[PDB]
Amino acid sequence: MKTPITEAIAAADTQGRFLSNTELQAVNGRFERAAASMEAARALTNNAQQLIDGAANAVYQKFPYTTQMQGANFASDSRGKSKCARDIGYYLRIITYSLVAGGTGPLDEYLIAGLDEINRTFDLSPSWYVEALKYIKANHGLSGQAANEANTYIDYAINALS
Amino acid sequence: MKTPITEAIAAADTQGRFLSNTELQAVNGRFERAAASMEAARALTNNAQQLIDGAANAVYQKFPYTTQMQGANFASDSRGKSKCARDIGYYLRIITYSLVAGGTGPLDEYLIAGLDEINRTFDLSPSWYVEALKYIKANHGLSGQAANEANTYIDYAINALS
Amino acid sequence: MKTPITEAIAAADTQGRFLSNTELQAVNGRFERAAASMEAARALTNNAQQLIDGAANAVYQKFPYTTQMQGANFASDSRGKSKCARDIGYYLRIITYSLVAGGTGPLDEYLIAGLDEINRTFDLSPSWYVEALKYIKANHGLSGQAANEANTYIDYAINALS
Amino acid sequence: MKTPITEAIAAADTQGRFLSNTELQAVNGRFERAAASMEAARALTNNAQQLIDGAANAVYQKFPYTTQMQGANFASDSRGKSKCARDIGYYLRIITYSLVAGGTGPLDEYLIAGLDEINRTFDLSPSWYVEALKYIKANHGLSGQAANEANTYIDYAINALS
Amino acid sequence: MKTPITEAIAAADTQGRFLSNTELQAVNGRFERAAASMEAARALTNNAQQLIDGAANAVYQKFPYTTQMQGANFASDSRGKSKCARDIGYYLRIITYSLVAGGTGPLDEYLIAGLDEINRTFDLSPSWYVEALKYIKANHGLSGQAANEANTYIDYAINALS
Amino acid sequence: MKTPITEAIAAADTQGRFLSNTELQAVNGRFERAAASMEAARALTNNAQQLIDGAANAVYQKFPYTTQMQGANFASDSRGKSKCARDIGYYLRIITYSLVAGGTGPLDEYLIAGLDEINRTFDLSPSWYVEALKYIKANHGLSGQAANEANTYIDYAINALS
Amino acid sequence: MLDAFAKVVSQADTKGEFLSSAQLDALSNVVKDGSKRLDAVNRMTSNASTIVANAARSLFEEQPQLIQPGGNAYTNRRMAACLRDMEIILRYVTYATLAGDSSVLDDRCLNGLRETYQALGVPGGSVAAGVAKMKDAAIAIVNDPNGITKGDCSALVSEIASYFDRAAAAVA
Amino acid sequence: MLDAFAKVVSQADTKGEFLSSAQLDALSNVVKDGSKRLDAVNRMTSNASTIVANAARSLFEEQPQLIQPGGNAYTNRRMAACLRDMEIILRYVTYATLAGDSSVLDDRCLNGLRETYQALGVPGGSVAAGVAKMKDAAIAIVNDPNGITKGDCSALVSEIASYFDRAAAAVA
Amino acid sequence: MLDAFAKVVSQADTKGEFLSSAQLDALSNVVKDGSKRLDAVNRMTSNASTIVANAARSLFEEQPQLIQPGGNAYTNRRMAACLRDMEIILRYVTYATLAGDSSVLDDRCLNGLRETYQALGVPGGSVAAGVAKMKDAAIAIVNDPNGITKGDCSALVSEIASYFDRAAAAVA
Amino acid sequence: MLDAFAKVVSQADTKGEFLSSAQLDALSNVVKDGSKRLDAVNRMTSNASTIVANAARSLFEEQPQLIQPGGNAYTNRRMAACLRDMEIILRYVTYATLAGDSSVLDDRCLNGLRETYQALGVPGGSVAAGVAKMKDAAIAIVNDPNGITKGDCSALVSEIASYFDRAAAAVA
Amino acid sequence: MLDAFAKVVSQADTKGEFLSSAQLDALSNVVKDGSKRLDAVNRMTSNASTIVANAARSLFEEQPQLIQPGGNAYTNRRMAACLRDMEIILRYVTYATLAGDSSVLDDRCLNGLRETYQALGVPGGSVAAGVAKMKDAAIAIVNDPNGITKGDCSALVSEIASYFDRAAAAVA
Amino acid sequence: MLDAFAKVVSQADTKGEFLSSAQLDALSNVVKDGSKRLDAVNRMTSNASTIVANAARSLFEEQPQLIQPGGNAYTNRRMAACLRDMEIILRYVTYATLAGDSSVLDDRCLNGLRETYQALGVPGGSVAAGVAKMKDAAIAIVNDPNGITKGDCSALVSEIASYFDRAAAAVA
Ligand SMILES: *[C@@H](C)[C@H]1/C(=C/c2[nH]c(/C=C3N=C(/C=C4\NC(=O)C(CC)=C4C)C(C)=C\3CCC(=O)O)c(CCC(=O)O)c2C)NC(=O)[C@@H]1C
Ligand code: NA
Repeated sequence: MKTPITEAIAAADTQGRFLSNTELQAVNGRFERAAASMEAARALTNNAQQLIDGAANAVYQKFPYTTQMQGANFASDSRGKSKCARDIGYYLRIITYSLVAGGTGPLDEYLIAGLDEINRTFDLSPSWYVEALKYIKANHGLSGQAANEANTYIDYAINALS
Repeated sequence: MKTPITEAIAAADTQGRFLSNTELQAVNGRFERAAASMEAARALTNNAQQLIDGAANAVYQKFPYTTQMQGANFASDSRGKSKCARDIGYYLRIITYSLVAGGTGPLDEYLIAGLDEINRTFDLSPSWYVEALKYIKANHGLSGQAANEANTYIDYAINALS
Repeated sequence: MKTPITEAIAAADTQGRFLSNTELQAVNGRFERAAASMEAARALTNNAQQLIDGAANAVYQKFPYTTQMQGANFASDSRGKSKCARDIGYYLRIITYSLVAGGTGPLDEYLIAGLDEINRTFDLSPSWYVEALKYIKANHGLSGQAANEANTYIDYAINALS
Repeated sequence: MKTPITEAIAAADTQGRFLSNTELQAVNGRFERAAASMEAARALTNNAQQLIDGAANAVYQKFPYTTQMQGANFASDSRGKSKCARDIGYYLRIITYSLVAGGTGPLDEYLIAGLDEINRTFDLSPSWYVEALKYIKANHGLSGQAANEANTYIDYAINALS
Repeated sequence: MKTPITEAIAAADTQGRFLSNTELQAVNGRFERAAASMEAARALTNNAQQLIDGAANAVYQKFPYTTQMQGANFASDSRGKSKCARDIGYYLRIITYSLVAGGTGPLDEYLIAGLDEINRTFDLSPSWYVEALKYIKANHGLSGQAANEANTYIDYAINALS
Repeated sequence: MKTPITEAIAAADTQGRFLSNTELQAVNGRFERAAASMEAARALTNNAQQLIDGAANAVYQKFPYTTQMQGANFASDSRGKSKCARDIGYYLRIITYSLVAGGTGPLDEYLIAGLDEINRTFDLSPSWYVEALKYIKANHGLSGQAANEANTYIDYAINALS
Repeated sequence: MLDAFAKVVSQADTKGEFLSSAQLDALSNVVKDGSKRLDAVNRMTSNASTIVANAARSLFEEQPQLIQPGGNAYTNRRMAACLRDMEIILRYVTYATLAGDSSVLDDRCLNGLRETYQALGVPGGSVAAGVAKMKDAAIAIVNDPNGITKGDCSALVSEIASYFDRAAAAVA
Repeated sequence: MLDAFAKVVSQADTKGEFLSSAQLDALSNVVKDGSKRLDAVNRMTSNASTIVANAARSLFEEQPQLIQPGGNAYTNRRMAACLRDMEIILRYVTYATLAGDSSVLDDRCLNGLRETYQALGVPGGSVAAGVAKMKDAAIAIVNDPNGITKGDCSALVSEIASYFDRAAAAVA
Repeated sequence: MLDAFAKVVSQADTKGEFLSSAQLDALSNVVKDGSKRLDAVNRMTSNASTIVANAARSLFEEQPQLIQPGGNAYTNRRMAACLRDMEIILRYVTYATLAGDSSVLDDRCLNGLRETYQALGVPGGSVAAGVAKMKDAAIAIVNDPNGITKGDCSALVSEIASYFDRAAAAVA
Repeated sequence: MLDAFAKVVSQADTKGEFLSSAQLDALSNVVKDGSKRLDAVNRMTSNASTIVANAARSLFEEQPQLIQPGGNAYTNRRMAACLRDMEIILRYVTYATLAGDSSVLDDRCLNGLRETYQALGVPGGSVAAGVAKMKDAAIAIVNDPNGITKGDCSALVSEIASYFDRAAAAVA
Repeated sequence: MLDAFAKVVSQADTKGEFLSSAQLDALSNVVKDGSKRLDAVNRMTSNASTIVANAARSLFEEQPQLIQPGGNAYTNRRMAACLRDMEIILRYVTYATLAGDSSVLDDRCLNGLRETYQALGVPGGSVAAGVAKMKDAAIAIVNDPNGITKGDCSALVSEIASYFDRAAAAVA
Repeated sequence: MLDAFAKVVSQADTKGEFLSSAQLDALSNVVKDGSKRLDAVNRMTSNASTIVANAARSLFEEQPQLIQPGGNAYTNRRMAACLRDMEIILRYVTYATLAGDSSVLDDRCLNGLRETYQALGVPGGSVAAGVAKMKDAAIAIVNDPNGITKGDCSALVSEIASYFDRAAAAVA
């Protein structure tokens, strides 16, 4: 898995060399940012259920046809509502993984790789998840660099969907 | 030239992507370490001439034949003593470049690349320069993380000679 | 541009050889199929405006929100309905190009290459164009092998959107 | 084995794609041509022994030294005459294979690959076999596109020998 | 042009190194063999016309059909006899080049490269030239290592034709 | 192992050829030189212990610090003197191997490959071994081409240390 | 690879024999039925996206452990690979249908697939269940009598089903 | 490539001199302002998709001949290439912003770009117009006082605007 | 490359227009004359070896400086390359004949050939003479009424001669 | 590979679970003790040449059969390869030390090494003896109280020792 | 690979010893007999085509099943591969003859050949019979007293025969 | 590349002529004088390191601007490239000396070297000065009467000097 530490190791290993002072400074950079990252991860985790429910309702509010139209890809029944809240929880959970890992590794590996193909295949609109992520950004209640960290990874997810 | 910033940019450019939060954290790691690096570079620069003169005398004392044997590679005459002091100043100056740059880029590009060929071709013993570098380490008068930064790059040069 | 003829030559040219009876039979197979292809091309061309306007209207009833929601990607104003009708006309026109050419070359080069990126970037849903293509399939009025030729290229475009 | 159908499959497989309408048209072109191809294959098979003996006699007339000169490569004895009638039967048999397959695959794989090396190594003159093939072209008794098919693969064999 | 010297240089250059004692010994081997090669080249040159006329006659006696059959590839007329004596002269002349150069470089570059294609295209039999070469071998009148040198290059040309 | 013979075979094997006359002359060149090479190898072998002791002493007297300074890389004790005499014996022994084999193969494979890394790692000065080699050159007492052969491989080792 | 014609040719060459009248007759019958064969390939190709997607969706509905966290098809990268395998098998089945011979499917797709799945931990029995779902959908599409000249495609349908069964048997 | 630190180091090595106290002071000030620089890069990176999309939409609104049939940005392949070019230029501008030096933008992006566009037929003047639209949006995002510690970023913003202006001028 | 169909479609896409009824009529006429075209390609291909060899023999008979020692076609390696060039040009002429368009011959064969010949010292004027000889032999083979349904191939023959003439002019 | 953070995250994703407050506390502690970790990596790295050279010298002192003619480390090529192996193992131990996880050392260095040495005839037991000498030297350097803030590095030293012991066990 | 000299050198190095006077004498004998060795290599090389062709012709006359339809040497591609194998073995035998040591023939030709033939279905017993035929013909060519200085090459011929027998035994 | 023998042969083949008796006599003289040529190559090769190092040391003595900071030969990477260039030219001069023809020097070393130096900013006049210093040292080493059979190498020394002068002229 890609993290600031394993990326530094992979770079040194590619060049067949010991870790450089540049890479040790890079890892301390992660160490220095970790306080803000962990604050964001704790808060997103503690309010995960309320954040997931609110994000799902925000999507339905913005795109009411998703609770209207018949179809396997929509949330007009109990099955589709469970699928949607499950998906949004996946986004939130993996964002906290990225905050804790110190990089987008978990997002890239667990969610973004193949994301385009999955949404195309199952007729899932990227705009739905963008709206859900925008809601999480607006309601995580963080400030300072904790909010910066949270918003950086949320924006990364939104970019992956745009 | 390799620096923590250009290494981050080069990594993103090889992958054809925008800079990652991992790479921004890496650059802040350099920014946080810079105060120790700059303190080391200041003390080494301010005492450069004394450090060069003392290091040369330390080599001449450890290896007395270098001041007696005939040959272009030794410092038995004024020409050879000038070459030696020049060389030692090169090491100190480029070490301060690395401290300022935040990595071994200057050492690697200006001195270490081709070092083994030059020492072999001109019959210069690496042990001579190891002794000079050991002198600088014991006489830079630095403490704490400023000493750590200076000794990291001095040890890096010593490893390149070993 | 890829056609059955240019594809046959390309295969022979890669092998550095003269055209074989395999490629001549391939080109004659195009020749035999052309009557059905030409008949479909004419009927889609002569009925284009009504097919285009019917397909756009088909999307609007299936997805009413496309004529109600605010946003550059929707058709709630004259600008967006001109965009949509233009898009559907692009699909129809290039389908007739493919029918005439004997393969998907025109569809592949002019429309499908980069299609996923354009729909993601401009937030256009592929299901919109699928529904439009389904209308054209159900309303071109063709029969026999002319309907086969038309439906094959319509289904090819629907596959590229799925 | 290369045939019009396997070549279409190989082309689609190379691009990792489903078969295209261009390739389906190419295969139907092979299907349409098969009537002439198979009529030629049947006529060549039904008259094989007469064509083989007549062709061998045509070579012996055109190049009388082949029945006079001594050596393993000539047909001055029963062993050499048997080798010659064998080879000519090989050519005829594999031409009917190519007709049945709808392409030069059988000729290419069973006979032409290594042909130059064998004729050089065993001191066999290509002109002998060209004459045998010219006799076959003149006496297969076909007309129309069946004669066209037969002559196309006979000419291909002559080209391989020239 | 490959010679024993240029091949030695090419091996050193390929390895980016100065010439080795192995290459110097290889060149002296050429120098030690040169006396035999020059004796052979002198004798073949001095009797060139007689050798060429006798070799051409040897081919006509071995394959008398070459003076009877009609066709551009045979020698039934003055044009064909001129062509054939020209060709045999080329073989003898380039064999002397190979003797002087100390390797098959001249034969390889001036004659053998493309030989198979030329004899196939113009319907010339390699057996004709093998017979001519066998005559030269039996009639050059050399002894000792001078005969070895000439025979070595004649056999090399015969192998290229076999 | 690289020798003039295995080099010739390797060249022919790279091009999938039989051995050429160039290669056979190369190998005879080695045979002709072998008399000088074997006479040099015998003399060096017969006086090996005297040359090794005299070479060690020659180094100790040119670089007196090597018998006085403390350190595992110096010959100030019996351990270091034994290591040095052992090394010089390795040089002389492998030089006779090269003379016997007719090329630098034994020196390249047994000694020179990795030489720079070993001298750097264990802090051994190449100038020490150059001096020992210069003693051997000055005291082997050979004349004529036998001396030329010995001096060639001694100079080869000297260049590898320079 | 071989098609139906190259298979007979290669067999005859091994015996050094001209094709018999029976073999020429059989191969002419392949040609006579060629248009039906092209419809079958065109119809499966034209519906490939829905054949794969519907079979995958049903597979996951029946086998939820595949898409639970930690399941073999969990994460989008693994889901994309699984959908890709479904499409790959469908692709090579349509190749074999065009060729009238399973060699291309066996040689370029099924050979080694079991060992690949074993090393990765892919549940091949679940792939086989997905393949069977693709089979039934493809057959129903091929045998749809709307928009086609009515006739007998029973032998073709049996042949196509046999290719799907070969794929299932290679991984089950 | 160069950053602000490497540029000073390289100039000093050419002269064989140690860095002066004023040069070390200037580089310490670069470090002091580094947090603001990291925000500028993060904010531009985090909004890259909308910066590119909105600039491109406005460019096509103002220059409709680019997207008419036969136009340079017509067909989805050429539209995707055009959008990619916008994103590429924005990408290297954020690189130069992190480095505090234009070298990476000049060397790896702009050098030879005009000749590439001229050989292709890409209207470089229209690219420049889109780059400037990207500048105004990116700067607005960097300058946003919402959700950031209030301070002076005017020198940083003038620098970033200069990289955009450099990019536009290299193709205009 | 382009064929007659691709030519029309590409120009219509540039104008953003459907094909007109008259353009569709002309393309249907291209198909109708397709059997004649296949015969021309088949007949030139089936006689490629004699077309090349006889033209080359005649060229060297008329220009003996080519084959005398020091001539450009002297040595078997250069003679082989010369024959290969003749076969290459004939090959691309048959390509253009099948396509009904000279683009493949212009783009893949003729473009830059004069420069290449100039640098090597190949006498392009002599190549053009060989090409014209190949043209005469190929036209006679194509236009031979023995063994073919009688009809008018004069337009196709003029087209084929133009491709040969185009090749000769590019190196003359 | 994994670091300490990726290990926890990967295991949690397999169960589909958010990290608990206790897991978050534990990873915060890893960050808190990170400065000590960086010193350990830097001290081993800064002394790599002497750690390798002294351990190898001691190894050959205790096992002279390795360096006598016919021995595995005889000739300078085999000596250099032996020294390289020493350095490779130390390098991957410093990687594992930075990561706080042995996975990079197992995956990219130790797995298959015994079989590689068996095929070559390298005495794995002697490699293990050299590895243990590097361990003792590296640990003494890491634990050296001079020139560093006094503290407790016992858990770190125990971790690093386990990495060296892991390498030795993989070849002994 | 080794020659006669490298063999003695490599064994001496393994023991760390100078070559003895007896070993130097024996290697001087190899050099003294080198002219005869070069003759053997030149004679075998100069007759390679007929050695291969005659041995192959005799093999197929003795084993007609090899060249019947379906036989391993049937078709021209397999016949050429068979002839190539004959030539490769002869080639490597001449290599070993020049070297005075079988190592090049074992390492680069014979090692793994039996298993290669096993996997392909090449009948190695027939290859071995072909090799013996090449041996008899090559020996008679080397032994031919015409056109060479009379002397004793019995040891050389026995060495050469041993290389042929080695090649045959590796595949029989 | 050519040697003395290939140059005459190539000229003869262009004329289609057998070598004359005077041409064979001249090449025989080249062979007779070949031992001196081998001595010259061996002597230059055996002293290559000191020829290069002494010429470079003298060059930097006389042109100290080359090794000042900012000079072309400053830093160890550029110094090593400079020493490499010296060795390369010496290497190719020894090549030309063995071949008795300058073609290998012109074709593989000197052609395009001035343009390379111009693009890089390498002072070609200083390279020429270094080459001249190598010439004098090499010529004196070749002409050393000690330890060699006394004779006349003046023509060979003039030839070697011309190769050095050729190299210097190509960059000066
Ligand atoms: C056990 C290994 C020894 C030990 C370690 C130790 N260090 C600290 C404090 C610090 N170590 C660093 C080192 C770095 N920070 C970076 O970013 C980098 C990469 C460029 C390095 C190499 C720093 C900055 C500190 C903090 C400042 C300081 O010098 O104190 C401690 C105390 C902190 C803690 O307990 O975690 C310790 C214990 N101390 C010993 O006694 C062992 C010998
Ligand atoms: Na994008």
